[PDB]
Amino acid sequence: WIAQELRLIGDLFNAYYA
Amino acid sequence: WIAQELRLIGDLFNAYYA
Amino acid sequence: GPLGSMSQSNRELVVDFLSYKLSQKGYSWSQMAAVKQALREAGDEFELRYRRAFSDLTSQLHITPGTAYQSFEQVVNELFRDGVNWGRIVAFFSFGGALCVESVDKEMQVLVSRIAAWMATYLNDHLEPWIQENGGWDTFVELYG
Amino acid sequence: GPLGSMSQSNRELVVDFLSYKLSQKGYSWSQMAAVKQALREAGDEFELRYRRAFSDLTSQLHITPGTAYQSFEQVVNELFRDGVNWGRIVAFFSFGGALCVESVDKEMQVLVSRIAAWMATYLNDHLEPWIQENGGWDTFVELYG
Repeated sequence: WIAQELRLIGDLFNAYYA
Repeated sequence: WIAQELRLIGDLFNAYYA
Repeated sequence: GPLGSMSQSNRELVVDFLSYKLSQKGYSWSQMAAVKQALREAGDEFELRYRRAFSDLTSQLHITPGTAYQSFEQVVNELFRDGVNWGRIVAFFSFGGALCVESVDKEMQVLVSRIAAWMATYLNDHLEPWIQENGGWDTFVELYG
Repeated sequence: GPLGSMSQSNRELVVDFLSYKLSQKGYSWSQMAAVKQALREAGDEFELRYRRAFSDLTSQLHITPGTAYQSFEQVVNELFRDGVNWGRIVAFFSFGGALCVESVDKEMQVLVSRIAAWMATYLNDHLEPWIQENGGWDTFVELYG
């Protein structure tokens, strides 16, 4: 749900910069 | 000089909003 | 007192404005100023790039004062259930910002200070050990600043 | 101490980020947050509209640590010689921001904290009586927010 989608984009974002 | 120009634009700015 | 508070408030207004102007040129007032700025920018970037997804998930937020804590905690617990990383931390802040905005939108302004408290507590108790093991906020600035 | 400071720094990061997100939607964390935001925006607006003039006057700034105080005071004294108004106050902040940026540019970083001090003192001693007679910072927010 909300949490899973938030997690997905957090990880996408993390991979790009970190 | 610097101060006179600063004053001018401060006043222009003041007139627009206040 | 009123006189001191007035003096101190004026100093803080000066510092705030100077910190902002410095940041616009790529400088910082202090390390703490640099961390705030990095987080604001990362939050903007996160919310901009993932605008569709972020709007979607927050549109499913249907908070009441009675259910706000459970909503916050359940989302944050799932966010970090299988790990902490800087992107998830940015997502955590962005989520809290969204909750606060929605609260005010719905005339539940009292929730804003409560959400801030819940966030600070979670950060101090659950995120700080990872943060300190991974180079601190100084490392976040290096990566997302 | 380190433990308290860590806790408090985390609370302030939360508050800063939430204040920012609220402001992006036209809300404020507090009146103080609203004043900071109004001043930042007015400073941006001032520097944007009068970009040519502002760049010109600040390009004539040739500061050294030994002459910085006299440069600051002489400019600010002339700015307010024949009156105080909100626009001149915004110009005062913008001027201080420009001085700070130029200081760092020229490897005179020590001047930043000094300029902030000079500004806070001038604000408290010379501008506050006018400000209080003219509706306070709350009135500035109403006019320039």
